[PDB]
Amino acid sequence: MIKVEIKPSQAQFTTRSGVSRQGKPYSLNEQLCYVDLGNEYPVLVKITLDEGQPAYAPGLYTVHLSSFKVGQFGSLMIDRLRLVPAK
Amino acid sequence: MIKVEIKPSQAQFTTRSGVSRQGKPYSLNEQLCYVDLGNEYPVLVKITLDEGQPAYAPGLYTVHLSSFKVGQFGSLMIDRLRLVPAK
Repeated sequence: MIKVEIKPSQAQFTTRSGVSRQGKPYSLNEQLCYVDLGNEYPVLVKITLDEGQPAYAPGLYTVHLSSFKVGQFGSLMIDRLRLVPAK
Repeated sequence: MIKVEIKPSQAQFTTRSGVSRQGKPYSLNEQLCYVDLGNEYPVLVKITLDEGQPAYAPGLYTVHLSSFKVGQFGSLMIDRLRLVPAK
C-alpha cells in the first residue's frame, strides 16, 4: 500500500496563518498550515503553503506536486510540502 | 503504481567517492554515489550515502529509510537520500 503520509488534516488542523503584511523590496503572501507525519509516530510539522492556494481540509493527502528539489547536488523538499489525497 | 523514483543505478552510476581523509575536530567518512531522478525528465543528483554503507548497485530503488526530516518546522531530506528497491 503506502507512501510518505501526512494522513493529515486533523480537524484541529484546519488553519491558514500568514506570517506577514505586503512586502515589496522583500514582500509577503504567507498562508500557513499545521499537519503531521507518519513516521515511527504520527507527527506534527507545518506546511507553509501557497498563497493562491487555499487550505487543505481535514484528511490524508500525499507527495510531490513539486515538492522535492536539488537545489544543488540535492533532493530538496525545499520548495514545498505538496499534497494530494491519499491515493 | 508509483512512488518517488531514483529508478536508478545506471551502470555508469556505480561509484562511491569519498570527498575526504580522516578528520577529528572535524572528521571524514564520505562515500558518495551518483543517481538520478524521475521528475518530468529522469534526473541526475548525488546521494552522499552512508559510510558503513556500501554502494547501491545498478537498479530502481525508492524512499525514506530515514530520509526526510523536520529539522525545524520542516520536512527535510536533510538527513539523507535513502533507497530501497522498487517496491
